[PDB]
Formats: sequence, C-alpha cells, structure tokens
Amino acid sequence: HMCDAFVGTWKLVSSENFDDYMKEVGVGFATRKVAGMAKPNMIISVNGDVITIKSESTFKNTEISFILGQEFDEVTADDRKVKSTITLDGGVLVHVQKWDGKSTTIKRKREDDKLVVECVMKGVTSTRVYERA
Ligand SMILES: Cc1ccc(O[C@@H](CCCCOc2ccc(Cl)cc2)C(=O)O)cc1
Repeated sequence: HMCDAFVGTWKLVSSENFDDYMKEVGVGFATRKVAGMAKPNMIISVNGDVITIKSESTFKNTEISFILGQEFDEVTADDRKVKSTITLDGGVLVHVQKWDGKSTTIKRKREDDKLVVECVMKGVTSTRVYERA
C-alpha cells in the first residue's frame, strides 16, 4: 500500500521553469522546444514490490519499472543514459539520476488532488503539476 495515493492516470496541467531546468541538464535547443510543448499522461501502477511509471506524450512514450532503493539503468526522454535510484522519503518519491559526474533529483508528491513533480538541477527548479485524468 506504499504508493497507493500515487497510483492512477495523471495529466499535466501546468509547468514552470522547465526550459531553464532542461538547459541546466544540457538538453539542446530542438529537444527543449518540442519536449517543452508536450503535455504528458503519467500512469503509475504497483504490482507487489514493483512500481511502474509510464510517461505517454506526442514527443515520446517512456516507461520505468523499479523497486524502491534498488538502482537501475534508465534512458531518459532526452536520451541521457543514467543510473537511477528511487526511494520513498516521508511519503515523497525521490528519484535521483546520475550520469557523466552530474546529478538531478525529481521529487513526486501528492498535494490535495494533485501530483506535484519538482525537478532540480543544481540551483534550478522546475515545478510540474498533474491532475487525475
Ligand atoms: C516528453 C516529456 C517532457 C517533459 C517531461 O517532464 C517530466 C519531469 C521530470 C523530468 C525528467 O527528465 C527529463 C528531463 C528533460 C526532458 Cl526534456 C524530459 C525529461 C515529467 O513531467 O514527468 C516528461 C516527458
């Protein structure tokens, strides 16, 4: 029942500062423009210990499955090859991606009827808000 309140189908309804986050990450111009336009559907499900998070959009359909605390290899939507570890900290899913001596952290939290996604790369934060689909 560890992630019950995350499970479901969610749709992006707002984004703030995502271009700057993507610049900080190293995303190039064309990908920033097209990916920044995307309005993804996030689908979260749990089966036993395995959590699956799908992101479906006009830009790319991606999917990760993982066990909390157990590192995995992830190809991101911008084609970074990263090592990822996702944990639960105080009811917040904390997703750290490592690559090329760099790190970014993505936090996902339930707040009221929303799922809030906070993306941090050094001093830059982007906040993306999802609501139930
Ligand atoms: C097509 C797409 C565009 C933006 C996305 O935002 C991520 C927020 C979490 C960031 C994950 O890693 C990145 C970093 C940069 C880009 Cl351009 C896409 C994903 C989200 O909303 O789940 C997802 C998908």
